[PDB]
Amino acid sequence: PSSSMADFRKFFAKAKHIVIISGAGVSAESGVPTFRGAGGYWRKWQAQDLATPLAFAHNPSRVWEFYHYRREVMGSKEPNAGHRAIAECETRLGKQGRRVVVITQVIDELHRKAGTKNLLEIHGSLFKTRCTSCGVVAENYKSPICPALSGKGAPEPGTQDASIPVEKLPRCEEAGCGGLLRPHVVWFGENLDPAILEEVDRELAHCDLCLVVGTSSVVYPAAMFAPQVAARGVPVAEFNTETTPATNRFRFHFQGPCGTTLPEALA
Amino acid sequence: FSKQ
Ligand SMILES: [Cl-]
Ligand SMILES: [Zn+2]
Repeated sequence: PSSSMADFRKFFAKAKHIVIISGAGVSAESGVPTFRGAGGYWRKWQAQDLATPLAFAHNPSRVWEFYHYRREVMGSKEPNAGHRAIAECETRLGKQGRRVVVITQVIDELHRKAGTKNLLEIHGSLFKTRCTSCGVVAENYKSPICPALSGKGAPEPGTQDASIPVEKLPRCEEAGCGGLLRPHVVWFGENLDPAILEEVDRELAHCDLCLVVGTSSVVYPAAMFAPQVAARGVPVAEFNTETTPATNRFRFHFQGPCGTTLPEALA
Repeated sequence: FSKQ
């Protein structure tokens, strides 16, 4: 994998449809707890525990406390240099007739916060709910999301479970349903939305340059988007603090934090 | 394709 910024810039200057795949490293560079590293524990657990169908079926109140806390911290976190570079590039290139699109693995909406408009959130969003009864999805930014979660979600180890009864957790406001809401967040072991994936496949087919930023390239099928693209002639360039299992299959690899290497790459 |  090449590490020449000059070569990538030559592809970039000539690229017309740029696909950027961003992972949890970009949010971590904003101080956003990922609960996947190195990236924070929530009282005893990480996202491999609470972000599962298992955790929600066993203790939906604990799963809601977890996500309520993450919603609440997003009011203190800001987009970093990588977000701004990615957003600014999209606007500058959009005026030149060139399209930049961000396929993100994260749910904290920091890309949208920076001004990115072409955003595909393959794993959902902290600020969208889904009804476990009728399936309707809704944006939701209310703090707290429901009254019984007010002041809840404290992340400190040894903090007592809210144990909120299911009827007082966020409920579907669609008339006639009142079903139990869950975060519109793809959990481990759930199938991604086929419509979003069809939109992703459409972007991967028409793009002529691909960037993979802040991704450990171990979460599927998100780690499969890039190799499917490189195998069409399209250059793939990785921006990550470390080498991932998919490094040897990329045209470029730029070691470093995304906030250091992306502003130079997207300039 | 399920989320690993
Ligand atoms: Cl709202
Ligand atoms: Zn409903």
